[PDB]
Amino acid sequence: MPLSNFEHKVITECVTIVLGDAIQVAKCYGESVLVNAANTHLKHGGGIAGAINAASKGAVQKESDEYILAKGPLQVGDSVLLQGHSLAKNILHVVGPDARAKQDVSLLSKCYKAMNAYPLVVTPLVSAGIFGVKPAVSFDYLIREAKTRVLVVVNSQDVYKSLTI
Ligand SMILES: Nc1ncnc2c1ncn2[C@@H]1O[C@H](COP(=O)(O)OP(=O)(O)O)[C@@H](O)[C@H]1O
Repeated sequence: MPLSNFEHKVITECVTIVLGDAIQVAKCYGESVLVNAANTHLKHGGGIAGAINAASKGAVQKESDEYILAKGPLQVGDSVLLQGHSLAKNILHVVGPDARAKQDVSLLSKCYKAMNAYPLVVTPLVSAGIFGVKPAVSFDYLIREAKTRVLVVVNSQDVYKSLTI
């Protein structure tokens, strides 16, 4: 019962909202895929990406740099499955839209659809931090697309209360 370690609320038979650190939730499930909310160049400086990279001792950034050098940068809405680096079975790097740049928020549908390839996914709310989309809106796109087991982890009690009220 890994979720007994965290306040959580089951929303549907697919989606559960969890209050905590997504990295610590994923650590509890060896078969989970952890979602990174990334940018087009996989530069993991801050936000959840910085935290995931630090937890990997910088290995995530090294792997990402090699990928981007070989393939070129990603487009908004793209996703790439990369190594898990002992944090999870794999890390799925998704490029959410940046609302500050007035990018198309509906591209979150593409980000969240990519999660359905995996039986168990631990994800933050993509675009809801640096990229300026409201948590409740990011959640709307997630719940519309989710067809697999998804633990949506939010690290703010204010957003947790807002989504579970
Ligand atoms: N370890 C974490 N676990 C869960 N949520 C996190 C974590 N770190 C940051 N967040 C929150 O996840 C959401 C997306 O964060 P962020 O890294 O800024 O991505 P984006 O650039 O897509 O907006 C934000 O609401 C953020 O505050």
